[PDB]
Amino acid sequence: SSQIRQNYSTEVEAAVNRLVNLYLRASYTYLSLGFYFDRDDVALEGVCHFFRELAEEKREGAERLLKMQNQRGGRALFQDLQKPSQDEWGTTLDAMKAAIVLEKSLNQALLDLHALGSAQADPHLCDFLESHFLDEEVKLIKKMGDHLTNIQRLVGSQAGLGEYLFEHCTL
Amino acid sequence: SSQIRQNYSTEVEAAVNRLVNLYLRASYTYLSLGFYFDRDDVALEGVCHFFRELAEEKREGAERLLKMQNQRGGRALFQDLQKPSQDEWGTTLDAMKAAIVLEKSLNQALLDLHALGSAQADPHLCDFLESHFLDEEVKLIKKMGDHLTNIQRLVGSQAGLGEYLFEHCTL
Amino acid sequence: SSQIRQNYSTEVEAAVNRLVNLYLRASYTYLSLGFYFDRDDVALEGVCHFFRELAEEKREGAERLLKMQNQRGGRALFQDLQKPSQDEWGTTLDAMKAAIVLEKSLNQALLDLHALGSAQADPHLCDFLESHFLDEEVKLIKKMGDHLTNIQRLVGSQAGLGEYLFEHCTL
Amino acid sequence: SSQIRQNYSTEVEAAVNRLVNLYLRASYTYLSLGFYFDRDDVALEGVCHFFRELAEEKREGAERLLKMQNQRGGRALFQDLQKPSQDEWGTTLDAMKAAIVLEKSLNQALLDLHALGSAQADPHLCDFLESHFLDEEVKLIKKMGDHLTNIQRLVGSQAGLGEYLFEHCTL
Amino acid sequence: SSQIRQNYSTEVEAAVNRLVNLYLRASYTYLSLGFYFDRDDVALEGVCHFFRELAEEKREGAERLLKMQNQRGGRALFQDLQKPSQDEWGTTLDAMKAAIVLEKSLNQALLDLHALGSAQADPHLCDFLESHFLDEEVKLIKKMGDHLTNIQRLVGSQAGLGEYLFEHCTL
Ligand SMILES: [Au+]
Ligand SMILES: [Au+]
Ligand SMILES: [Au+]
Ligand SMILES: [Au+]
Ligand SMILES: [Au+]
Ligand SMILES: [Au+]
Ligand SMILES: [Au+]
Ligand SMILES: [Au+]
Ligand SMILES: [Au+]
Ligand SMILES: [Au+]
Ligand SMILES: [Au+]
Ligand SMILES: [Au+]
Ligand SMILES: [Au+]
Ligand SMILES: [Au+]
Ligand SMILES: [Au+]
Ligand SMILES: [Au+]
Ligand SMILES: [Au+]
Ligand SMILES: [Au+]
Ligand SMILES: [Au+]
Ligand SMILES: [Au+]
Ligand SMILES: [Au+]
Ligand SMILES: [Au+]
Ligand SMILES: [Au+]
Ligand SMILES: [Au+]
Ligand SMILES: [Au+]
Ligand SMILES: [Au+]
Ligand SMILES: [Au+]
Ligand SMILES: [Au+]
Ligand SMILES: [Au+]
Ligand SMILES: [Au+]
Ligand SMILES: [Au+]
Ligand SMILES: [Au+]
Ligand SMILES: [Au+]
Ligand SMILES: [Au+]
Ligand SMILES: [Au+]
Ligand SMILES: [Au+]
Ligand SMILES: [Au+]
Ligand SMILES: [Au+]
Ligand SMILES: [Au+]
Ligand SMILES: [Au+]
Repeated sequence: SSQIRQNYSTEVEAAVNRLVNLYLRASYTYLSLGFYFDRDDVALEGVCHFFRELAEEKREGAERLLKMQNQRGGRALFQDLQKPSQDEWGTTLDAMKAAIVLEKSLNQALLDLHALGSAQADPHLCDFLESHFLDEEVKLIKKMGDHLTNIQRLVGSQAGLGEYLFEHCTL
Repeated sequence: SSQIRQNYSTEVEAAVNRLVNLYLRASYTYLSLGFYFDRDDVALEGVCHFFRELAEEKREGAERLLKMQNQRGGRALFQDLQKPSQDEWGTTLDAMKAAIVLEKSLNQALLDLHALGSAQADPHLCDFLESHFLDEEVKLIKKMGDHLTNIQRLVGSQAGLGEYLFEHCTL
Repeated sequence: SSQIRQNYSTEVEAAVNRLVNLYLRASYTYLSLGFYFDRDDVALEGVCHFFRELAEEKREGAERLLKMQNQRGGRALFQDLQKPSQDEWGTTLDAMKAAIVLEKSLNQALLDLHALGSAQADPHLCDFLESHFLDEEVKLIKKMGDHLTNIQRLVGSQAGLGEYLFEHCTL
Repeated sequence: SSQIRQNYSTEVEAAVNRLVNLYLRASYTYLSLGFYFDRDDVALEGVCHFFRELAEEKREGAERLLKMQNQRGGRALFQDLQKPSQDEWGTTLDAMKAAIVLEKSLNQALLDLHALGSAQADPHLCDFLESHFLDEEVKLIKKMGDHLTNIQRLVGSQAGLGEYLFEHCTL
Repeated sequence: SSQIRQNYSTEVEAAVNRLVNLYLRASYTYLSLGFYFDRDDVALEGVCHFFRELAEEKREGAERLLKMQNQRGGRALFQDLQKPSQDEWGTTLDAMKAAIVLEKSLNQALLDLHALGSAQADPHLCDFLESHFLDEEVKLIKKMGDHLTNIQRLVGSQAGLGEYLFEHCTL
């Protein structure tokens, strides 16, 4: 509230609420991804667990943003959460590509908020994004790109399968 | 006997004896499955161990039913145990499909006994089935459906093999 | 009270209070049983302890019912507790037979409450009885029937005494 | 299969399958014995436990034979398992006599298989029976004969009961 | 020597020396197998280790026979050790087939010595072979037959590879 609020624009407050919505939508997407891979007719438990852990990470991201909104004296406002873009997610390849697209969209929202913070001369906001969000997204996206390459290699060819097994079983 | 027996119909007592027979038949089927996969010309030790553990689970199920029959004051009666439906069990795929068919048949007998208990207004019976049988069967059948999917994926294609290896070796 | 009460009929509330009365009456009966076997002219300390432990079990049963009555928003009402049916309890055989009759009467009250719960479509009540009462009564009644048989065998004959000693001292 | 099988006659393979059937039948007999002594109107828990442990021993015997059949390259074949000879087992005396008769029948089958092994010049078979079966049966039969004597002594007379108590309580 | 020697025929003494030669030849064969799989252009270290452990087992077998020859008062005589049948061993499949052929030849020599012992009425010899050789050979041959099946399955087809991976990676 107005008792503590200092150098915290209405533009940033609003964008923070919208980012919270995006992270919770992402978390819901990952919940859907996770339970799809849990289906008896899909049955890739490691993929289910990968996506379910991401759902938790995304929710934790929204919660840190909400805590920050209150620390700055803004008002947390919650919007409807849109259901995920698909009801069935295809193969592991299709799923990881959708995951990367999703993370890139969050990453772009983080950068757009960083840009707003910079235009509003709000260094606390930039510091907050730097310390808790930007590097984490870069690391996750790298890990997903890695996974995508390995899925493609494995599902593509027996040269691919061969190189994977040597790396994973011998090295 | 008649000293303790209360609210325990002759219909339920009989059906309990028949269920015991079905669980021991299932256990014998799994013993046969297990030793088939132990053959030098089949030699899938993990499959042998999976089926042998199920044989133990099924016997434990029959033993809990027998203990319950005595706790309610009914008379345990034993019938001939029919030998398993096959002498050789084919591939891992063929075996897991036969296992699922078998479990579904036990599950249906459990539900038919639950229905009888309900028509006989025997809440202790329902509670007993709920606490020790229905959820266990659902979980086992899910695990078998999972296994079936993974066997099908692995024996089907190099996309399938690829996705399996990524899940199992990378995630 | 009316702040929490949901799907909890007046019929069930009343029957719960009456069941509480029956369990406390049973507990009082067992207290009397216990101290009878403590008399210097009876002096069967193990029987005294068996009955005194049952008095505690029955009181604990009434207390769980009272806690449940409050959790559902009903009003615990207490009635006079009738004294036990006898002032002296005869032999161990006479006492264990009276105990079994007593437990069967509680068991029947539990089943009658289960029936009412079912007619009132109160699944929480059924679950509560299933999880804390029905199986416990069945197990206790079985144990009492066992004890009755062994008392009868021991007080009956030297074949009986003989078989008991072999079971208890050799096996 | 034929890849490993060496010096293992079809006569021995068949007799091994039949012995497996006999040990599983014995195990089923002991399961029936055990639950009979568990009845509320019989209620000799130590006898129930004695017979139930024997059911496990007999099943373990059949399992070792099945493992050996596969180690030698023979084919495990399973037959119907006949239900036990009685539905009710009488007294402890009647039960232990039936147990001894049963063990003697297994012992004779072991000796008949040893004889066949010897006529087929199969030293591995003889060694297997020597190391896992013959001595175990002799020890069990001795223990049962001991038990029979003590049951007879106890159920017979007060000289008998007296000598038992001195042995068991003083020595 | 003649100071201790009792019931130990010259026929058995000679055959024991010849069996020692066969076990040392087998050990030398396995040494060759092991170092072949160690070649940089073969490079299957687990196979190298399997065969090298068998070379040690075979040498230990010859050493137990030599110790027994002295315990019975016979004279250990050593003969030239023929080099292995091949200088290069082909694939893992070719190698395991040659290993099984080799073990079957030792097994047959053990049985032929057992037969001689029996014709010479030498029960100590039979006991020695029973306790240290016959069962060990049966177990090893079974394990090799198992390995052969799995190699064949793996090198044969992607159904085969698939079933192997499910067994080994999921179960
Ligand atoms: Au899952
Ligand atoms: Au998961
Ligand atoms: Au800034
Ligand atoms: Au920034
Ligand atoms: Au900055
Ligand atoms: Au590996
Ligand atoms: Au790997
Ligand atoms: Au691997
Ligand atoms: Au096995
Ligand atoms: Au196994
Ligand atoms: Au019911
Ligand atoms: Au039910
Ligand atoms: Au129910
Ligand atoms: Au792996
Ligand atoms: Au794996
Ligand atoms: Au792996
Ligand atoms: Au007392
Ligand atoms: Au007491
Ligand atoms: Au209900
Ligand atoms: Au109920
Ligand atoms: Au219910
Ligand atoms: Au004793
Ligand atoms: Au005793
Ligand atoms: Au005693
Ligand atoms: Au029992
Ligand atoms: Au028992
Ligand atoms: Au023999
Ligand atoms: Au023999
Ligand atoms: Au022998
Ligand atoms: Au004693
Ligand atoms: Au005693
Ligand atoms: Au005693
Ligand atoms: Au090496
Ligand atoms: Au090596
Ligand atoms: Au001999
Ligand atoms: Au021999
Ligand atoms: Au022998
Ligand atoms: Au694996
Ligand atoms: Au594996
Ligand atoms: Au693996």
